[PDB]
Amino acid sequence: PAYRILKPWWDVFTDYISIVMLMIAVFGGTLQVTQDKMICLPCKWVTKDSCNDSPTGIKYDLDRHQYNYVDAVCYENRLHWFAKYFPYLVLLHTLIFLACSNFWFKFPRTSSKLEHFVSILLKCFDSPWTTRALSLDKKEGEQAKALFEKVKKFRTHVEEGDIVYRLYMRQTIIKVIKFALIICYTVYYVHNIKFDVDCTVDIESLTGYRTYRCAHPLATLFKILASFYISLVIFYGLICMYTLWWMLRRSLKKYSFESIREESSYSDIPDVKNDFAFMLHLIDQYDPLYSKRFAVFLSEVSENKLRQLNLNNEW
Amino acid sequence: PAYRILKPWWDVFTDYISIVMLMIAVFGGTLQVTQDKMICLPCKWVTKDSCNDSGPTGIKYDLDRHQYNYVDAVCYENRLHWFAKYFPYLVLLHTLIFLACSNFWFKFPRTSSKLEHFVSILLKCFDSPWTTRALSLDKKEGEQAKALFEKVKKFRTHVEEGDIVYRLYMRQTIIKVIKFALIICYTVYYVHNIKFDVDCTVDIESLTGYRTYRCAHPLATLFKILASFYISLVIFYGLICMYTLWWMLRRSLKKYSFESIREESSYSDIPDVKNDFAFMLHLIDQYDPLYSKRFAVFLSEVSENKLRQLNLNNEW
Amino acid sequence: PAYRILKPWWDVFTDYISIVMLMIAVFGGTLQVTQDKMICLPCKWVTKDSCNDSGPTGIKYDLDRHQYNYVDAVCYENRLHWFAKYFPYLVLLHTLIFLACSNFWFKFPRTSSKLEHFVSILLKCFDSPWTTRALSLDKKEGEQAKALFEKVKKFRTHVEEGDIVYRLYMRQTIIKVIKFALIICYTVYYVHNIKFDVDCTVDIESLTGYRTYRCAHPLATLFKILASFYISLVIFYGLICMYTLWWMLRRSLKKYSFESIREESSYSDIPDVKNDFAFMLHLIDQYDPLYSKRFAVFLSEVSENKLRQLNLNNEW
Amino acid sequence: PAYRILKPWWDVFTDYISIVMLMIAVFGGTLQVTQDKMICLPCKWVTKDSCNDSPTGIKYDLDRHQYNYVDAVCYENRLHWFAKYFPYLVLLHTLIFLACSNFWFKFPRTSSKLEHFVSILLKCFDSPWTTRALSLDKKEGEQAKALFEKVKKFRTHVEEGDIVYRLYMRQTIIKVIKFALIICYTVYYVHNIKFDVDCTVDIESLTGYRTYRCAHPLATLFKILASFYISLVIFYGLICMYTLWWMLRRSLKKYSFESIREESSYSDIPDVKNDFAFMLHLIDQYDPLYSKRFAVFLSEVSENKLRQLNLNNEW
Amino acid sequence: PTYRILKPWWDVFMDYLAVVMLMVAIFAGTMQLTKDQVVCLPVLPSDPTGRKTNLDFQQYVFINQMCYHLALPWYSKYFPYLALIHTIILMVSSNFWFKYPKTCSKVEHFVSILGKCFESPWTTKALSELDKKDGEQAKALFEKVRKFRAHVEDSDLIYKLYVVQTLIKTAKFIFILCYTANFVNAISFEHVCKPKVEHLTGYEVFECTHNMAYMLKKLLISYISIICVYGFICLYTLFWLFRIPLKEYSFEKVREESSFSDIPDVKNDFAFLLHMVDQYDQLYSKRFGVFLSEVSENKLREISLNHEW
Amino acid sequence: PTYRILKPWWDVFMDYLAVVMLMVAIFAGTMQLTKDQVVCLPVLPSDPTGRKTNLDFQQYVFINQMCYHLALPWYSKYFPYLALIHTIILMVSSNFWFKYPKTCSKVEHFVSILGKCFESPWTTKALSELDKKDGEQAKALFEKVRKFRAHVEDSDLIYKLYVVQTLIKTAKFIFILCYTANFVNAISFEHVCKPKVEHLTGYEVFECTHNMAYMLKKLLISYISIICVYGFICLYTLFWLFRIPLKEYSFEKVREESSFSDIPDVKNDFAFLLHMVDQYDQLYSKRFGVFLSEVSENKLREISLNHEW
Ligand SMILES: CCCCCCCC/C=C\CCCCCCCC(=O)OC[C@H](COP(=O)(O)OCCN)OC(=O)CCCCCCC/C=C\CCCCCCCC
Ligand SMILES: CCCCCCCC/C=C\CCCCCCCC(=O)OC[C@H](COP(=O)(O)OCCN)OC(=O)CCCCCCC/C=C\CCCCCCCC
Repeated sequence: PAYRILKPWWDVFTDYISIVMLMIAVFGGTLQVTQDKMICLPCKWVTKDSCNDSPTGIKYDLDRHQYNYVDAVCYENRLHWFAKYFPYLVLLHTLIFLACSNFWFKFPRTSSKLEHFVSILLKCFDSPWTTRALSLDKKEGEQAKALFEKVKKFRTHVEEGDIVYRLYMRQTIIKVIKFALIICYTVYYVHNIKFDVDCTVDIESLTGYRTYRCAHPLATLFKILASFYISLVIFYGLICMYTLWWMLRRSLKKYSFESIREESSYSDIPDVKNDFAFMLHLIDQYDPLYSKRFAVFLSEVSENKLRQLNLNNEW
Repeated sequence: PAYRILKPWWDVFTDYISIVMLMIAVFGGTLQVTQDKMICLPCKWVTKDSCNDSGPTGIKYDLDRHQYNYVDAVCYENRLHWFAKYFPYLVLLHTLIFLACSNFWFKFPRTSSKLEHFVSILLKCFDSPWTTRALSLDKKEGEQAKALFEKVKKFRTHVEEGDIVYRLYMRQTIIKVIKFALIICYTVYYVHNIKFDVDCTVDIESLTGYRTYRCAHPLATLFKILASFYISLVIFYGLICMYTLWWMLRRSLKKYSFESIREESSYSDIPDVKNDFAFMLHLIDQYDPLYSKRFAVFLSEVSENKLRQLNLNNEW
Repeated sequence: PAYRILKPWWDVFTDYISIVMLMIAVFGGTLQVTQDKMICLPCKWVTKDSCNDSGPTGIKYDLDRHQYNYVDAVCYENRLHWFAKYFPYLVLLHTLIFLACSNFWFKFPRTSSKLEHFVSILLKCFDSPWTTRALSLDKKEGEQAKALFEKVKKFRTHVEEGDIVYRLYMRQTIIKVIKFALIICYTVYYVHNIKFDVDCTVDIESLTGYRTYRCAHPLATLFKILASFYISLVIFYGLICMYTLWWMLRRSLKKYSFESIREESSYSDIPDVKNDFAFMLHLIDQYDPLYSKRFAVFLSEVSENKLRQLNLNNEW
Repeated sequence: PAYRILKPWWDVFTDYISIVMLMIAVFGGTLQVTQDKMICLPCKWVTKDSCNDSPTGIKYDLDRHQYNYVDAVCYENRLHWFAKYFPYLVLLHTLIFLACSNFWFKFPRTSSKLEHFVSILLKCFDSPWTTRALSLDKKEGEQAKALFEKVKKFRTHVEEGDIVYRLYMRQTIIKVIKFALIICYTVYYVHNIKFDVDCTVDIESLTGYRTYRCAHPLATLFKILASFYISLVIFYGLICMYTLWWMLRRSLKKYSFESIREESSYSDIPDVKNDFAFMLHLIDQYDPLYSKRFAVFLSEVSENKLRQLNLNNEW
Repeated sequence: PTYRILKPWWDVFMDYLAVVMLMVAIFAGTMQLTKDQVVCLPVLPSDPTGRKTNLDFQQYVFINQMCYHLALPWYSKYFPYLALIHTIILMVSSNFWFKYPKTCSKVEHFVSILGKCFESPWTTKALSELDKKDGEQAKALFEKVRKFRAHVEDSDLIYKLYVVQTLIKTAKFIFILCYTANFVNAISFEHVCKPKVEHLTGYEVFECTHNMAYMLKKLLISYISIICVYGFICLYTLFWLFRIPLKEYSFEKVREESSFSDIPDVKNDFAFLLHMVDQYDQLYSKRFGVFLSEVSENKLREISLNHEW
Repeated sequence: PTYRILKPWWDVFMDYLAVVMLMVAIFAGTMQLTKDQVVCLPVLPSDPTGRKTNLDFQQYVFINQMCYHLALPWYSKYFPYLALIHTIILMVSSNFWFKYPKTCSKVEHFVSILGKCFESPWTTKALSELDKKDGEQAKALFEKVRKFRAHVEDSDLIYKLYVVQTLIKTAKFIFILCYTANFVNAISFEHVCKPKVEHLTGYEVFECTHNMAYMLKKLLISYISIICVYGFICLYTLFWLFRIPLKEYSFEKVREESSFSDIPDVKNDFAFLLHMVDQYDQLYSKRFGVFLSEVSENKLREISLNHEW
């Protein structure tokens, strides 16, 4: 909807990377449910610990259901949990990332404040009074007066609280911590997705063989998906660290109109504090035109000129 | 839509937790329908009620393919625990119960009509320029403000007499918390039954020839993981419901005081509402205090007198 | 929506080719997930690295079902070329890259804001009655035309400084053409490995008993047909992108001249815009010159002087 | 949207026929992926060139994977390419037909011209001046004057070009040529969809038998779908040839308002040329009422009456 | 379509129960098309070892199919389709009273005029104790209300249709429950098959297990519980219908609460619609009661005359 | 597109029956592509034990496929496709009236003018028997409506198209009922197959069972029943509505009720379209009759002049 002005370019990049990660998670989960299995053949030479390598085919005298049981047991026991539960962990991480990125859009206080800010900015951007000031009917004058009063009420309501900036900082910190944990544990457990796995499950009382040599058909495809997910996680973490550095390099709780007041015709716009400053910084990251046009309603000289024009068209 | 003002942060968190639990239930049900089976092999050496475990060569059982299928089906339907077979259906039923308890007061007309009327009146009062003028006009604005004042008075004299919405919300919270208690009892008690290897003694020796079989459940670990995740989600849901009930029972929600508003504003004659109106105002304050502060103008008699004075001024 | 004026015929053709290649990638990926296997039979008479060929009765290999499945899986993983296995994934990645390079300037805010501002202003100028009057009044129409003139002047002096949109479009075109070059190299070079029959020597003799197997790839011919179709579509895409690059490099798109319009119309004082404005006007010319001719009214000073004269005439 | 008035009945019929062909292509492709295979039994009596005819069951001593390999090989080598690739060819033909039918709706020059023509027709159809003339506020009069000026600009802009008529003629020619090629190659290659195929693939070193007798399961259903598609292509080609005959029977680049000028009191409407004439012919094919209403704005006498009524209501 | 005003709480409960029953029937049918099969083994004549039945795989498949189509009872394999038919019938009956074009037009006109009267400031002005345009709109709405009263009160189509609908629902519930209670314990996991195929395989008596037996039984139990709740709701609806005579509506409470007592007695389908609205919300009923008063007509005429004179 | 006004109740019922039939055909085709197969076993020559047929599994699959092609009749395997084709034909015959642009323009124009011919306050005023500006606005509407009346009173395209469509529907119903009733008992669960593949398997005569045999029979019975209901509705419609020609709709009951008795006798497709709305809602017909009366038009102009005195 109208929240797209609050999302900077890095937020859009993170959202698209999360969409691609969700697609990867869905594809991997579909593969896991559908065609993930093992194909195990018993090893008749067990001189060493693992399978020993030493024309007619070898006869194992095993039924089809004995093979199915061996596959199920060696898939349950002697297969690493990462290869079995890679897409589920990826899906959980994507859900966590989407919840953290869109947490302030569903928390009622911050969502209400952001909706009010977006509505007020949209009202001010389409106001002809701003266009006239940067460069007349009495109904337009009273509409501008009402919008100025609403802007004053919003300023005296929002400048007290500082919960939007705190919530955004907490979301960024949680996202970067989750990225660090993912980049550690996924990379450390990515070499265990092997195509050929040797299992020793001790089912000799049911089959007659001790060790089996299973093949994991989706091991290489899962390794490729894991590499792609690691690359996406690296990009996501780089973007999140860029956002954290952008927040921590300058005090975003204080916003100034110095360049704006030098460019514009008013040199009396005061510096704002707390969530208003952070929202104005986000709007600057989106487009400086919106903040440049919105700076008109924050100046007392603009109100004086507005009421002077109201008196002029009145008489 | 416009009902988001009626959902505080705990309501939104419970809704999202219920959505995630419903997704888990759907996934588990799909797995149970499609990928849930049981692979059974007979034990030729039996020493007790359960199966006895003791170049190499394979063991031949002289069983056909459909004899194996018959053994699998019988040991799956007879000697598999009921919790493993019916876990996602019970989870789906619990999620449906939670969603019904969340949306009952929105779907029951006796409370739905009052809630939607309150939402519409609050939205109209929040967008009224008369409130902005009073907190800091044309004849049309004045007559609209007077009509909205009369509508607010009628709504107050119609809704404050009844407390059906507060009672229904309290009943929904009680049902949700006791359902959470029952779930966190029975699911945790029956969480050990989801095991991999199960021994069956289904007594089909007259058809296959073997007495005891050892069966592997391929979806045992995934169902156990889903059960653990659902237990964690239900724990979070129950903690949020406990907090909501503690907030409801901490102070009388059927008596709202405008003391902060009448101290902040010049109007010191705002009446104190009760029953459903006080509870709805408390919910709005938990959502955002600006709506309650803006709506408090329509209750003070001083604001009504000023509106009448302005109407008389623009009438002549 | 309104952005269809920003997409010339080459952009529409590339979008449709991208959609076709995307659905080809989806179909190939569905086939790769579902049916892609490799039916392998051992060769009893081996005289070289590959398999050797040498009433009638069938050959008995003494291999179980799971030995055959293991041979299939191992010869599919090891001795099958990666291009045959991972063709639709590469096609999907290339289509996603092309779609990103096509929609990057629409999704990047630094150019999205400029593009939406230009589209809105051009649509308001195309529907402006003052253009119809000038190419051959109400006071409200006159003041709206004056406000739109001021808005056009502000947008021109704000967007005419930077050239981010033209630079981004040029970068996207360069990335797309070099991507096409790499694709048409590596796909053509690696298309001969998609063969029906492949001989494998995976060395599973200790598990099955045979050294070399011959495998049939059931989807080899269909993947080869899809690869040929994708090569043809990539060739068409590259020819279109080469024409786009030649059009961009033939004349400077940061210098727009109204010589034809000032020759046709009476207004012979239309200034020459530059940077993003000139590039967007050239895109409009490649879409339809009527929009540019209609917008040229708001840039001539004679039209503004006539508008001032009419405003003075209707002011008193 | 509003483009449906530009499509005559034959264009809508071609669209519906192409939709049915696309449904056939989807059905055939789903069958090809799901159920299409071969089932082959070797012939132990090969006295003749093909399988030869010669109680207890016959034992071939063939494993299951040998049977699967024989099925795959005789599905690859000795099965006709038309039976294997019928739905893909149908899908490609539907893509070509849909691209040719909707080419001018997406080509930017012709799309812009058609959108402008549709917008002007909508303006002239709802204009109260036409209702007044065929049987009044000053704002309506000045809007009618502005619409007259826009109609004159449209006439002096579009009549010069000839891109729409040329593009439509090229689309019709390409469609009928593609129909001719389909009706040739599909019919010539429809007899090879046989239920039973006698294959000889020379895999005796792997299986032990030279010739096999395979049975294509979906051969009857594919033949039925091929006959249905041939009938649909025949109807499509008849429609396209009717369209080509309608285009080439008379000069669509010249349009005459003789009947319209004799019907109404305005007898000074000039003949329009090129794309204007072609679009008006398309409108007449759709509904002559729109062109009858639009012919008012192309007459100088109507403009004179409009300004006379403007002077009348002015004084 | 904003038809929830005409639907009381029991109608909403019936709609939701019908949706749940439809979901259950669809899931059961999907299971029946997904993995509904029986596994049969022959009854062989009288260190453990397996019993060799000397039957091929396709002989086993033939036995399974033959015993599925002969030995398995009809209610154990056609229950989801019958449940789907029952849910479709209940959904059609629920939506039948506002889908017939005459009744649909009547209820649409009723909803339109009720929305006009609810949002009309003239009702608020009458309840409290203007403008010429407001007076003209009020006169037009009064004329529309009079025309609707003259157009609807003569017929009794809507009330009879609703009575037929609820009677059909109750009869269908009774029949479904009676015919279903006989087939609860009859569904069993094990079965004995005598398909007379001894000339093809060599065995006369087979023992079969239906794979979708216990799950189908649990779905049957849940469906029985939900349809019992639905029948209780339908019985309560019938009790409400037969409790107060809906053929006429007495405005004694409305005329006593309001300051205008010239409110006629609305009868027939208009009275039925007013009763349904009152069961939904009494505010619209009060609006219609104060908009049916002749004293309000006299007040509106006097206000219009004062505006003109 | 607000075409429910054009459609009477029997047309809506037939459309819903066609939708149900299309759903049944799609379900039958899904089952045909899902698990439709035949299982065949050879008839072997003359302490029970299994009979070894000495046949491989692929030989069994070949026998099943060959007997599916040869032994199984065409109507037992290609029924859902024919049902789908018939449903599509019926739906097209129910929708071709507005698909054709030439008829579509006339239908859209009629609906557009019908919207104003009843919603106007002058319609209510004439029904009972407001400003002169409204009369001046309605003068142009009256002129346009009379122009349309002159334009469509000499055209018979819509009525002819509708009659052809419903005749096609009736003929299709007759053909479908005849062939379906002919092909009922031929479908059987068991089949005797003689595929003449003795040189490939060694057996000459096989016995086969069709897996989706009883289910397809039940779906055939359901389709026959729905076809019978659809045909009964269509035959009643042709016996009452179209047995009296609808090209003329000279207002007789309306001119009896209305004070403005001199209503023009509009004929042809305009009268047929008015008859459709009459079969949809008689209130629309009444307001049209009181509005479109020539005496009522003259009275409208006269009342505008009276207010403009
Ligand atoms: C409880 C809520 C309601 C649940 C309702 C569920 C309805 C399900 C209905 C129909 C399912 C029909 C499936 C197809 C027909 C049956 C085919 C069949 O028998 O397949 C069995 C076979 C079982 O595995 P095997 O091949 O035997 O190999 C493993 C052996 N241990 O099935 C398969 O292999 C294919 C499985 C296909 C279904 C896959 C479903 C995947 C679902 C979810 C993936 C993850 C999604 C994540 C979404 C995240 C969104 C944020
Ligand atoms: C990178 C791209 C990724 C694309 C998405 C990939 C994941 C897709 C998700 C789920 C699909 C999972 C598999 C199918 C579900 C059921 C489980 C299963 O195993 O099914 C197998 C089963 C096949 O059984 P077999 O006995 O192996 O067949 C004979 C082999 N000789 O699968 C199926 O029947 C379905 C396979 C096809 C699915 C649909 C494919 C597309 C359809 C038509 C293509 C042609 C027309 C295209 C028209 C396009 C118009 C715009």
